[PDB]
Amino acid sequence: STGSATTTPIDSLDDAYITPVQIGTPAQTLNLDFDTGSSDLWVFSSETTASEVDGQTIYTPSKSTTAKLLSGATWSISYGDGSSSSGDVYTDTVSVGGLTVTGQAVESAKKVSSSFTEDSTIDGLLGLAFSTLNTVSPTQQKTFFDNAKASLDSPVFTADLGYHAPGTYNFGFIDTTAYTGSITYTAVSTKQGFWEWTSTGYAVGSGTFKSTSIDGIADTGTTLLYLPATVVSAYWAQVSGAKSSSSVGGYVFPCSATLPSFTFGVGSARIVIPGDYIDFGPISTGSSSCFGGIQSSAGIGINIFGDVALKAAFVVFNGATTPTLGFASK
Repeated sequence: STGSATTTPIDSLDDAYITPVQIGTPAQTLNLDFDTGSSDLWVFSSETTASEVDGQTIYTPSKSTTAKLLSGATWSISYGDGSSSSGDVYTDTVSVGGLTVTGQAVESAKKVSSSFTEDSTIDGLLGLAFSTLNTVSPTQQKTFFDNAKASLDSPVFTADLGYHAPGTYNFGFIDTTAYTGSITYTAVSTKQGFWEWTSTGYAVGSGTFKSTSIDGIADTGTTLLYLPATVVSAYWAQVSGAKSSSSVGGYVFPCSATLPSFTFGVGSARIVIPGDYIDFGPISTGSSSCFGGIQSSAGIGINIFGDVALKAAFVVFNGATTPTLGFASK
């Protein structure tokens, strides 16, 4: 089997991407944030504290003839941005782009933090990291991908995120029309539960490539590109007037600037992030200070190849017995 679904930016900045997901019988369609940096499929629901729901579409398990309470199971997650959610668990039928999993753990939120409430466009998350990170207790649950894997034509999914445009998540096949040139595959460590890999270096604009190993994670659920302070300083030094602002929370730059591109290495291959992808717009409405899309990972504890990086590539998440990651230009 295979599945193919369109993923759509939630706003004009590509702050996140939502993908429609069918849950239950009859189907209830919710727009979920597919997150290769976590491993829980959780939704706003009829059980979510009413004051914490503000415009989201909710899952109502009592209206699904295939829903079953997973008795005694609870979940609780905290994300790198400080947001969180928790609740109880149902199993139900879940379909993405025509690919159906029966008995999927659907984690129903009783509580969500303010950032979730305030984002009316995201109805929940669909985790695509390794199932070892799943938070359900006392019986850990599998991701949608892990449940689907054996039925897939090939044990893979691909992320093809758009810049200020829709893109695609495919399951079970590699669309050879969706990228240019060849796909370069690189080793993955699953030791921390992430799609963790090592970039071979970087370049800023038309500058020379610096060969240096940068360990980090491919994370579709993180907006920006978080890299070591040395790398990030080298980038922003090429933008007149750019500076790190502790009050704003990262590098800002004059909105009048033209940003240079940023290249990252994948083995001997190179992925080029155009300068425009690194512009996250005014820090507040009407400001002439703009927020940068490349930020320091110092104090995160890990480097993150988030959407800024991934949307410059066609990305293969290869879930074979020994997982790997592939990157192609597009």
